[PDB]
Amino acid sequence: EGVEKCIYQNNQIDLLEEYFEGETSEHVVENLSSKTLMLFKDEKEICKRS
Amino acid sequence: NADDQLKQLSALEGANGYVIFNESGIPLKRHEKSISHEKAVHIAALVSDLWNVSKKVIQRDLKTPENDIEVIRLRTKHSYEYIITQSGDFTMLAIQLCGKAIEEAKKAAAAAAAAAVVQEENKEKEKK
Repeated sequence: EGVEKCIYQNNQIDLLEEYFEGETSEHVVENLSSKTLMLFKDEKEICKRS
Repeated sequence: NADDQLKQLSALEGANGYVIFNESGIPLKRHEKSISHEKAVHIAALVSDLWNVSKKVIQRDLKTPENDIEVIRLRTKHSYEYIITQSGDFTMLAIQLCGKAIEEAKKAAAAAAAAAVVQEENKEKEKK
């Protein structure tokens, strides 16, 4: 009877469950981005050269 | 009369097995699903060491006079639960599972039944 009483209290709610455990954010908006890595330019050329 | 309590313990949802221990440590009655006697001999030794250590520790280690542990519940990985209740000179261990565990057990039972049915069908085919 005492063992049965303990069984009923635990049965009502799991109490250890973690909502959305493990699964990550999944889709997450990403902004497209551009990063200049370096600039190459001629030095002291007459006028300018395209 | 005594037999009905074992049937009643099985009837309660989330209950896997029940083990009863004497003061000496002999296991009076254990569930059929769980191993009988070999598991009971191994479970009785562990619970007595735990129950005796906890009962002794509460009285002296916590420095509280006339304080006695009534129920010990150990929650482990998966669905295992092992409530321990001591009545008179007899202490018993009850193993119950969570809802998910119970569902898994039911699914396993269904699978076993399906396998048995398939075997029966195969036997019938062989007979034919």
